[PDB]
Amino acid sequence: ERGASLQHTAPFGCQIATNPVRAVNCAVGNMPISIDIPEAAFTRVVDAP
Amino acid sequence: SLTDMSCEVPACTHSSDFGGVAIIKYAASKKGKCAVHSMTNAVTIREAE
Repeated sequence: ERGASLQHTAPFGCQIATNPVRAVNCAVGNMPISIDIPEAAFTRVVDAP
Repeated sequence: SLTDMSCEVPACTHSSDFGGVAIIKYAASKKGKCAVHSMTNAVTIREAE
């Protein structure tokens, strides 16, 4: 009588795992990303084609 | 004698040191040494000759 579990019914495309109990990849909203890229990774316009 | 001069800045960072890079294409009449100087007081060039 339990019906479908949270893995199947949860909004935002949530994946449900156990040991420990957790909600993975919740299909819902947006996610801000901040990347502090080091100086060495960049190439100057003059040094670029 | 220099003619057909063009200038491109592939990399620039405004700082106390030489953070700017400039590539100058030219057409010289003969081989020899030329003096390099900035005609704008807000910009200074590392190379003198």
